[PDB]
Amino acid sequence: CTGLALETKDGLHLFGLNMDIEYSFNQSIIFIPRNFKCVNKSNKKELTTKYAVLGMGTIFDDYPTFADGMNEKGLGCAGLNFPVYVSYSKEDIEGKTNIPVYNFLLWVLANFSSVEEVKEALKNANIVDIPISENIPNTTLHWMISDITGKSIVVEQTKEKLNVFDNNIGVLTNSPTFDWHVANLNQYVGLRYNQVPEFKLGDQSLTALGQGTGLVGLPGDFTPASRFIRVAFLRDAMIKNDKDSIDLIEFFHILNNVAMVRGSTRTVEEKSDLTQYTSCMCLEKGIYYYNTYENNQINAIDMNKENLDGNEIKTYKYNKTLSINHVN
Amino acid sequence: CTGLALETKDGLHLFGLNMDIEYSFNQSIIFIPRNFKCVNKSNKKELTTKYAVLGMGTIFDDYPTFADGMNEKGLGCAGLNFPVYVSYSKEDIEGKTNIPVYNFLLWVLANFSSVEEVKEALKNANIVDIPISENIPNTTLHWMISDITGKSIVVEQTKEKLNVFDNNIGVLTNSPTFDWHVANLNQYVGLRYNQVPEFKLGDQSLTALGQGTGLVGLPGDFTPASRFIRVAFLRDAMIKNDKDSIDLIEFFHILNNVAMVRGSTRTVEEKSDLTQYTSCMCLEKGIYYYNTYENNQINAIDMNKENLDGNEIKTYKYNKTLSINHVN
Amino acid sequence: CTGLALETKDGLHLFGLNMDIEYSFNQSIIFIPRNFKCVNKSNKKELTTKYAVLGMGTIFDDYPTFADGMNEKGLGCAGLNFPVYVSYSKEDIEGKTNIPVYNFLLWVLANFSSVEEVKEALKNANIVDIPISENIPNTTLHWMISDITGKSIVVEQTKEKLNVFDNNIGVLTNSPTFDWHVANLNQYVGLRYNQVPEFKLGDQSLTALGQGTGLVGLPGDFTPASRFIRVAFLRDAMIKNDKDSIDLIEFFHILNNVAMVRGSTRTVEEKSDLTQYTSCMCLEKGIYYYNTYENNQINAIDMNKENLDGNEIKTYKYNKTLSINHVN
Amino acid sequence: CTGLALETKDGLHLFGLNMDIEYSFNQSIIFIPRNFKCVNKSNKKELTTKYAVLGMGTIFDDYPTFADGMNEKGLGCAGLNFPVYVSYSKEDIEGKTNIPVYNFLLWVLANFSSVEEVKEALKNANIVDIPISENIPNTTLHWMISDITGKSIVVEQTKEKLNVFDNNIGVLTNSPTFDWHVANLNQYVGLRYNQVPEFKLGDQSLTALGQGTGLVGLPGDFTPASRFIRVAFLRDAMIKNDKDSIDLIEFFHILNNVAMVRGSTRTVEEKSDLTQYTSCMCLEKGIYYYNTYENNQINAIDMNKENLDGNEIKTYKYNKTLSINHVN
Repeated sequence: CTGLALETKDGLHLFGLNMDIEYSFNQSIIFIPRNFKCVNKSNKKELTTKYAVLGMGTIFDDYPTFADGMNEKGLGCAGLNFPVYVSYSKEDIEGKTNIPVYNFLLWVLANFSSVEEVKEALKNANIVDIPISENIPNTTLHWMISDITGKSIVVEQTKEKLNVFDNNIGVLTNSPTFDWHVANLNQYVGLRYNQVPEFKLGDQSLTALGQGTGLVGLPGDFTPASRFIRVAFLRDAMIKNDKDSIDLIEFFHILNNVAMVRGSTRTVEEKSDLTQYTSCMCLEKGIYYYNTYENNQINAIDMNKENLDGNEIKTYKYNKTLSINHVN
Repeated sequence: CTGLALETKDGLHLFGLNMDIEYSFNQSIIFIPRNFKCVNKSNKKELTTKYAVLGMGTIFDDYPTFADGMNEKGLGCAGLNFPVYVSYSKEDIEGKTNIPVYNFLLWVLANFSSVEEVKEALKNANIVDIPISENIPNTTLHWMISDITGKSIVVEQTKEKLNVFDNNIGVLTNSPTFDWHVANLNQYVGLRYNQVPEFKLGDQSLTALGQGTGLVGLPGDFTPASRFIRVAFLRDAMIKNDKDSIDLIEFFHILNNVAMVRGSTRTVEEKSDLTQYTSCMCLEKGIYYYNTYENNQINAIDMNKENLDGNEIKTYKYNKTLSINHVN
Repeated sequence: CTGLALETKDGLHLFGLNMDIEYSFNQSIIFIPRNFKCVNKSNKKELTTKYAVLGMGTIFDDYPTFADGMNEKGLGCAGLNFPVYVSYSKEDIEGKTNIPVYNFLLWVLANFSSVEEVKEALKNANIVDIPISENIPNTTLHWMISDITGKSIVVEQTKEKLNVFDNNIGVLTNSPTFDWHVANLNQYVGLRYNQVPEFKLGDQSLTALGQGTGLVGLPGDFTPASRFIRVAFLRDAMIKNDKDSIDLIEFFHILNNVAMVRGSTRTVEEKSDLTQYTSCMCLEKGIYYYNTYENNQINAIDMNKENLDGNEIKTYKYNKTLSINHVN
Repeated sequence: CTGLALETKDGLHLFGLNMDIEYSFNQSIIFIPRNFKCVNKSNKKELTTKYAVLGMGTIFDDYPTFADGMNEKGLGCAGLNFPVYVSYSKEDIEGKTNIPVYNFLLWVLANFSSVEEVKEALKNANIVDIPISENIPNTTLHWMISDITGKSIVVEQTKEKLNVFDNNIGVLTNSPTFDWHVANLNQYVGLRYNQVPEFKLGDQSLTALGQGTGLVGLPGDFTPASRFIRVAFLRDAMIKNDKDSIDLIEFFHILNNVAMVRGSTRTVEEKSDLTQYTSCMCLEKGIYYYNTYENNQINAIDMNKENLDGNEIKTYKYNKTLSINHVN
């Protein structure tokens, strides 16, 4: 997966991700009104939302769980794969706020209005490997959290501790740890967005064959480290050169560059890993935008079109039917 | 620019390109019925279409010129930038079929029903640097031509001759010459679409950090050579692994990977080179599909919805208004 | 700099480095007998060697300091540049063994017979930024230590603590931290030492143009991370495929691949960074082998040809005069 | 193989190559006086030298054949592998100067005093696939020829014709064709020899981790194309920055960077491809310098120490015994 935070020319804050996986997880878009009692029938535990929530997820026995989402206050959160380097506790740790892996997304969005509130709450938190149901194990995750201040954080639990990083890059992918990727960025200080039209190689004149010679050296594969580098620099270039032009579609242009394509990222089980969907949350507006591998048209669900004091969880069907404008 | 030919699971042939440029060229989609007299008011020359034509282009003084297009017989043609290595004659060459650069697209689509017909006609052809108007110079181009047989050719005029290559790769970009790119493909025989999960480095166990380790080495920049490699291999992987799943959207997924993003491909004049539009012609069906940098929704113009024996050139406005599905 | 540990076919252990710098540091090879009182006239501190020492260094006011060296017990140590991530204490830390940066090399070799002894001693150690003379500041260093057991460690002081890593890779370069490079190795699990002679790209047959197609993707520049990857894999390939052939010259073949070449690694002060010298210590034999940028012939200083109970420090002039065998 | 031509600070011209192969070819250094009748006992053909010759080769039934060599006039020639793209005639072509593949080296050095003379002679030449003995087939070769003027040419026979290229790069490797590599150089116009110390990534400061950030993007593998790029740029940097320092050892520093290392370039027959030897001919002086994988000390054979009007071919044994300077 690849997460991205981007500010538009109008001062609006976009946040979302490419969700890159080789299967459907039975997903739908899910809306939860404020003051709603989410009931986990498995362990008879409950969570009452303080804030209305909207995001992509799945419902297990009437209990909502999210992959990524936002709330009415303009807080966004997304979970991304984090293999090898993650470490969850086997059981609750006495004295800590213990949050089961699958519930972390909802725990953030239901409870807190800002990155600052989340940061404070995470100081004494611990992520625990208790699953939603014993036959549905948790996956290995880390999270990116972002809000209307334009600040983002990265949350990674290692065996050492629950790390909370300020994210000044605007991006997240997968393993290794976040500090590893930040240090990796230093390898690419030689990249240039500006054309290099020629090079005098002594008695041989060299000429650029086309645009783009300044970025030769940028990695083109789909591994987490390469995707991180590409999005970090594509984002930086757009902000440097085109701050006053940034709008919703630009978010998709950036992520499309690191989206997986059917056939070329094959798992050991011979399945194609794809960018299943790409979400873009407009935090100020409470609009969850998304498209899918099958249907590239952007769909918009606006939580403000719902009754935020409603008494039902609402869902919207994941759109996988290509939407074409028939001009004539 | 990046051209692509791809066959769908239903045996339909798609052909089109990313048109990558730093400006608008006043483009519209243009339809010309069959038996239509295209009149060039500049030199009082004419061309009467044998076949109905549909494509992207511009009209100068009522005379249509195309960047890319198709005809009613399922023949497609696209022009792509070809700097440095191109050579056009300064004037007509006695004994040859002389075709002005700007008119080549229309000359192909108006006259011929197939790649095979085109190939024969090009044996004695010469591309001449006579412009549409003395103040509108020609640009440096090469062309990809493809039809319902699934065969594609590449047309490149050098100082040596007018080269016509069989294109077994399914792709075209820009300079160097086509044979150069074909030889460049050999550098990448070590690429693997299948995950490499681990490597035993003597006393150190190495583990894949995420999917995609088989393609490490794929170039990630936006130069013509790198784009050619990426599309060639993305296309090959999809055909190898997912032949029976290939549909219209897959064409866009492939090209999106090599699409330029605002800000990061800056010209010496400090303009951003972008993928302005992406066309996809369904050759059997006479449908010209396209989207744009501004509006990613696919738009469809179907020439068969027109009177092919009509008496007017028809145009359709280039769509740059983002089209969103408002779900709720 | 690039450090390397390698075992020969005869079970001998080689350890040394490319010393990559843009200037001379007034170096000579320095031999110190055992039970010798090294006197620092600056601070009137002393160090009496337990073991005889041989290595490359410089003498300040009769006090020896080393860049790299070995002792009579078969322990080797080398210091390599470690900018940005290093942190030394400003003064002694109460309760710790405090070792001034410049003295660390000698402190290791003078005192300890093995990696195991060193590891124990470092548990309560701290590296302090006290210079040899107030006008000769310390440099930013980390160290590799290795012995006749074939075990190697890496010593890095950060602001967090004095880290001691087991080094199962057999190599060290410069920043980032050692764990960063170990994680970076995972990016390259797709590398193959075995030729890939062909690739069937659908209707296009691709053929290897020469040997080496399996390693396409290996980085070719001279940065610390790239040098680390190259040496790690060159070393691994040689052990995997040619364990029973490894001899002294192989050590130089590996390091030559990452050696800097005059002209192409230019500093901001417009000086060429070069591999000034390459050392190779045969730990069991007490032989310090080295060559230089100017003279590539390997020179051997054997500490066992000296009186290990001698009463003088001895030096040997750094050889920069190309040595040619005139055959006829 | 990798060929290199380089001029020293004293205006002397060096020319030679890394000979990269997975086996011994029974080589020795061979000297032939002038006016010497070389007799091929196989076909009873002869060649009388006009000029004295010195180089690496093998003698079949008293007939000398060379891999690389020089003559008394300061002309040098080397043969390098050229698979796939080479085409030799099956028999003599009427009206041409027909030169058997294996004899080309000697034909150049025995007959001609300069590149200019060679160029003229090649206008009507054809390389023929007639072997030295029916059980010793020719190999696929192209050649680099260079002289005391500092001019170099590349000779490649394709099915189209015998191509003679001016070589303004100073280097040669293997396939593809020479013009292909020249065009490939254009991909690397973005390389910089000068350090890039930092990059401001918006709210993240990026810092160079070590020297060499300007060359990130340089390919590090051992394929012909990658070796060509590396040597071309290493050579260019040294001439640009250090023209007045270039001496004999610099030639070896450049080639060492592209030398194959045992274990990591494995053939399909599971043999290690190595840089067997590296030659460096000082053209003005008639000195053939070389070292080997086993013995890195440079050995010098000076043809001017021989009687150039002698009556015997003379040989010198290929030195594979590591030569060490025992300092103490």
